[PDB]
Amino acid sequence: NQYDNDVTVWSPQGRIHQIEYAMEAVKQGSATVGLKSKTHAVLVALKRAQSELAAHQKKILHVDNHIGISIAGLTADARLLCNFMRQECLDSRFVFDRPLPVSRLVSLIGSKTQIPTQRYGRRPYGVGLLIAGYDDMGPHIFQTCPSANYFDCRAMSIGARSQSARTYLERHMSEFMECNLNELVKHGLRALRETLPAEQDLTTKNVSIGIVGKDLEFTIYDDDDVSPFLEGLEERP
Amino acid sequence: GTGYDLSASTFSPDGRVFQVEYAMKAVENSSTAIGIRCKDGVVFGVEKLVLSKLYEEGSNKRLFNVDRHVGMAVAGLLADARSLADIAREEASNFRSNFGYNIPLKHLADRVAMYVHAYTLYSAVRPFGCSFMLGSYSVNDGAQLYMIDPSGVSYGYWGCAIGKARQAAKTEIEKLQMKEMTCRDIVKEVAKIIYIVHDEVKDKAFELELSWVGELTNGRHEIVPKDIREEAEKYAKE
Amino acid sequence: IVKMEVDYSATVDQRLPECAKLAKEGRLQEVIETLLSLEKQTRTASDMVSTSRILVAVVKMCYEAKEWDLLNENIMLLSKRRSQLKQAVAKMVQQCCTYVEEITDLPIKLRLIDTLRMVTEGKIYVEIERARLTKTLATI
Amino acid sequence: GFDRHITIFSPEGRLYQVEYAFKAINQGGLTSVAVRGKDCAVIVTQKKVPDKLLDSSTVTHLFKITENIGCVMTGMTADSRSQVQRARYEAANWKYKYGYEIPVDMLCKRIADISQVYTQNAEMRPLGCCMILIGIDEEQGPQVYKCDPAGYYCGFKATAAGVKQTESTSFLEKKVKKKFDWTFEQTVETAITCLSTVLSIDFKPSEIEVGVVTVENPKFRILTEAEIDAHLVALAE
Amino acid sequence: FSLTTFSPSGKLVQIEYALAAVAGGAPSVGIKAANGVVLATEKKQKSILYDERSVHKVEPITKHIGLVYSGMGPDYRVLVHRARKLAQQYYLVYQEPIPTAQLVQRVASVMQEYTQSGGVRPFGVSLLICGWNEGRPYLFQSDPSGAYFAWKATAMGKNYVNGKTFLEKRYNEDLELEDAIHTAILTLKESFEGQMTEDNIEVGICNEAGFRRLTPTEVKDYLAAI
Amino acid sequence: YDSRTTIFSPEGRLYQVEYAMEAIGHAGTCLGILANDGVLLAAERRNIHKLLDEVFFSEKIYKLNEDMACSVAGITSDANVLTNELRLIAQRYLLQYQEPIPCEQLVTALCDIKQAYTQFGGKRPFGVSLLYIGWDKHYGFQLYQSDPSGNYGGWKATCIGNNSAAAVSMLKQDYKEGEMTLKSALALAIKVLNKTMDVSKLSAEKVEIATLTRENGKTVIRVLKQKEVEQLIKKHEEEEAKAEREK
Repeated sequence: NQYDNDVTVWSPQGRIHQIEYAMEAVKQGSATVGLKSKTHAVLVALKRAQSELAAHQKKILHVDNHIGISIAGLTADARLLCNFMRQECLDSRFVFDRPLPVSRLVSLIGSKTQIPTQRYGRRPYGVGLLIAGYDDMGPHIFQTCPSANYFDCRAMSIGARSQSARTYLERHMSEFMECNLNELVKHGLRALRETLPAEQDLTTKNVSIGIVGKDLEFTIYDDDDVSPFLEGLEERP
Repeated sequence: GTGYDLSASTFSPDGRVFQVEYAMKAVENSSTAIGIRCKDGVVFGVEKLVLSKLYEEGSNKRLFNVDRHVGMAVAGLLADARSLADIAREEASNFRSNFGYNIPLKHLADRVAMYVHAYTLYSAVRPFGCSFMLGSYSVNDGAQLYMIDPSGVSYGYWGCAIGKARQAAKTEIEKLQMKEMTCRDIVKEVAKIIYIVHDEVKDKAFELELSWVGELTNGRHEIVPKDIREEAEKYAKE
Repeated sequence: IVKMEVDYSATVDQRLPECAKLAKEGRLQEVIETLLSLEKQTRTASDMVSTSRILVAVVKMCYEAKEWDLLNENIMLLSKRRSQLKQAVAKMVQQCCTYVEEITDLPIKLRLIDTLRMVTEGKIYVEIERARLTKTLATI
Repeated sequence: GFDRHITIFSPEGRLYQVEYAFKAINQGGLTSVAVRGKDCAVIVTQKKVPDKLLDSSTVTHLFKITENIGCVMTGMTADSRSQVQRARYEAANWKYKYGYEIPVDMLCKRIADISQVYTQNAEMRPLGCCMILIGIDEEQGPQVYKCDPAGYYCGFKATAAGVKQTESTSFLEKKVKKKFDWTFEQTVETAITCLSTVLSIDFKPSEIEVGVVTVENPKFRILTEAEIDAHLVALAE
Repeated sequence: FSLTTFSPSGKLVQIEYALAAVAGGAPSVGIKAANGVVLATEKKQKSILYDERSVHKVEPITKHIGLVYSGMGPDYRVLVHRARKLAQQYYLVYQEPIPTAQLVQRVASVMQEYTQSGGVRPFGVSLLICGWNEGRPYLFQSDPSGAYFAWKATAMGKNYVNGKTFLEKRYNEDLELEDAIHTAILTLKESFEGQMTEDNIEVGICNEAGFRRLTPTEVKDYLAAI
Repeated sequence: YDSRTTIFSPEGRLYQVEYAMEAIGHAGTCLGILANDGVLLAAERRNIHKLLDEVFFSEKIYKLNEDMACSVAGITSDANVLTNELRLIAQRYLLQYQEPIPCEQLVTALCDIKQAYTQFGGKRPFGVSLLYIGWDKHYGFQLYQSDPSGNYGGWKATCIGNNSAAAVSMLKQDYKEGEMTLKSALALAIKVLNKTMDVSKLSAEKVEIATLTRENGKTVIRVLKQKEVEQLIKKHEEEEAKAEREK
């Protein structure tokens, strides 16, 4: 279609096509949800497994004691973004000894990812980021698309078949501020479980939880740590 | 078309740059905006599509604060818009560091327009897909308002609109009698014009981001207090 | 031709008859100049009826005060200032046509040729040509 | 192929890119007239202002490059402003490197050299804006020059640029062939009547902006509404 | 790529298109006489709006090096500026040789930045160089891609073929005095369409005393009695 | 099929380089013949338009060093820069070692630069092939031929011109090593140049020849001027007349 070949070129109908293709990178990825509360931010990621022998890969990456991210999509240029965010947060610690506020970090990520969308020979960072952080204004959940247009969200999910999780979160987002930690984690687990087909179900080995709170630094819970949250699942596949 | 609208460095057979002619289409497709120079200040206003209720209170706001007294209301591709806002902030900071005091709005608009023209001149880089208004007020220079197209140049505007429905907004803007109306009623009227522009006829519910600058704020471009301007939104609804 | 911007119908109504009284015998030219400024304001406001009334009043003042020479350069200035409004000048020639035919006099031949020179600058088929035909017949 | 797509020599032995840029100057819907006189040089261009929401105070196409040189721009406004900024930088740099003020011919030569560099290479593109610059020069009288997107800097006495530039140049050729020098009333009136005959609107004294540089009075006077109105009244008399 | 390029099997297609472009339409004849060299060209300005004392076709690169050119004048300006810088650099390095004709060959050789580093798009101007600081005159031509040719009489215009034919038939010869400028003007006359005048024709002469661009007075004087 | 210079072929050939080297055969004509106590170069002057002055004093033959000289046969634009680089390399070696550069080392450096030009980057191959004649302390008189492919060869009687095949065949037919001397080398060079140039009775102006000889502890590279060249032509003409009439 000629106009869809390169990122720099502009389509006659309006927006360019390469970035629109870039948003399909996050679409073709394992689902992940992230929701806010009054005091906590929780990420529920689907650890997609290659085979039963191999592990379920790694999601919900660690950035700092108060910030944790969940990737979705092209994993190659995603550890790069994780390194960039870690470096910026550590630079903030080194310069003025305070946790880098999540909004400023997300703005930095957007500015950094905007340049490849305009420089020839540089592909956009086709990675969807679900950043969970606890700045001084309570928990925060941010979604970063490869279009470098971030969003703030009470509860957002990205990945394959994530629309069902989005609908469930929207229908249940009213009762999100006033929820206990376990209650919110179970809300997220129900949201993620509704994404996969009925054959699949939540297991301790294929799920990951990232929780950050006022007194709780960011922690990545898995199978043994997930089991207390996985109890009381109310399984309706 | 065909081989001429591929890079900005390729001139058309008639002598046109089709890359910018297509970048303007993104601004034409994105949501609209409005900025009115009141008698003693400039009042902004932008409607923003809440594409999903999953989002929190108004985020990725089309309004930005590029300097202490200067604000930017942008429309189009929002990521490059934020990058250009960062560029404008850096330019204002550099000017304040070098020449002191506060950057005049005309010079800031000229410099950012020259930077945008530099980005649309070459071939490797692509023209910015955003159009924005720069509004500021000072006691010495009164109130100014400059609007920059994705490839054009800053122009002095008593009242301007950009985005999805430019002509529809501009008709009622020219209907409104500026240059003698205080910024309060101008806030009310920009909210009224935005609600006159279609919001839910074919889209979702829209939020009203309105900005302020003027002697009533002694410069210091800030977002209008939304709690007390909800009643202005109510008057606009009526 | 062009859309009206600012009407001065109230201004001309309240002032033109007062100006006529102030210059009943036409000894004052400041009255002529101030209506020239007023019709210039309406001309820049693109109003035709106000300009036409001003021109009709100006020539009517010259008729009653019988300044034949001052009429000649006055109508020359009016028709050559910026060409004004084609409706207004076409009107002004028409009442000039109606007036030159009632007073025999010696220099009406000069009045006839003066208006002929004002209309022969062009705009014959457009904006009244029967006046020029009548003037030429009047000269005959 | 790509002979007509990039700045490369055509098989027929031509350069099509600059040939397209020259027509790009015609694109935009504007015209300008430059007339050199016995002692002064005046430039006038129409001020096409759509709707009054614009600020007629700053919609101008004529600028002061230095204290004695003034330009008028024809073509795309962004490239016009960029070239005006470049010309101002060149004038300032010349005054810094060389004590005396930059001659208008030398400034035109430098701008044309920059434009020739632009039409050289292939990474960049020529700027679609034609600049006519005037200024008083000692031992030379008034001086008028034109720099084009190609790099050919020339033009004198009477020179015009814009959409209907050919008709204006023809009328000015007729006027200059009529052997009579124009004083500082006849030069302005000649320019005004040229631009009026090109575009017959009778030129209400608000839609044109004239720049004047005389010998007894230096500097680029951007004549106000009163001056242009007085000149128009004197001409239409 | 970023140099002189586009050379297929056995051809220099881009260079050939540059040579088609420099065919131009400005004859710019050059004659190497015994006493010196004459470079005469045609300034046929469009209409009378343009000026002839404002822009020049003949440029003195240094004290006794004069330069005339062909199509693509804007390229020629940059080329002559580069030539002036190169000659000045040579004179600064080898201080005070009064280098013109022991430099004319050298400056023609250093016209390798002229084309051997083309700059993506090669230059579209062919230039004739004259110098006489050796006790003997010199006439050299540099084309959009080649190098020095060391001409004795040539033309580089639209009718350069018939101009060169006229030059050889009129016997450019070797005993001709400095006033072979008459023959140069006659050669221009063949490739000229109009009544050539002092401002219409620009000519520079380079003799053993130096180089000088003839003012319109002498150009008209020579054009008289032709 | 051709593309950016640094490519291959489906078979595995450098068809751009091969095309350039074949194009070298087109246009230009130089030949070098090596003999004892003297090695010479013969060049064909392509354009003999009467409107030149011949002040450069050499077009094909270039003096590149005190002990060597070359002759290009490609496009002049690359030929000039290649000769400049070759002189620079020779003089750099002279500065570094305080000794004239051996001919083989100089030719290897030049062919290395040409191989680099055809190896990496989006740069055109140097479309020029040149001969070299020279003398050194180790191998004495030497002759080398380098092609744009960067693969030089140590020759003793070769041609690089348009009718290079015909010229080398004529050389092979009438070449005798050992017995060859400077005068016999001159005779053979003039004869083969007359063979490869269709117009018989070649003028001294259309042929430029240079001979390198070893004087007393010093290398002299003399280009044969017009009078000596035409005297050689006259001697060759006498030989041809005697040979033809004696049958």
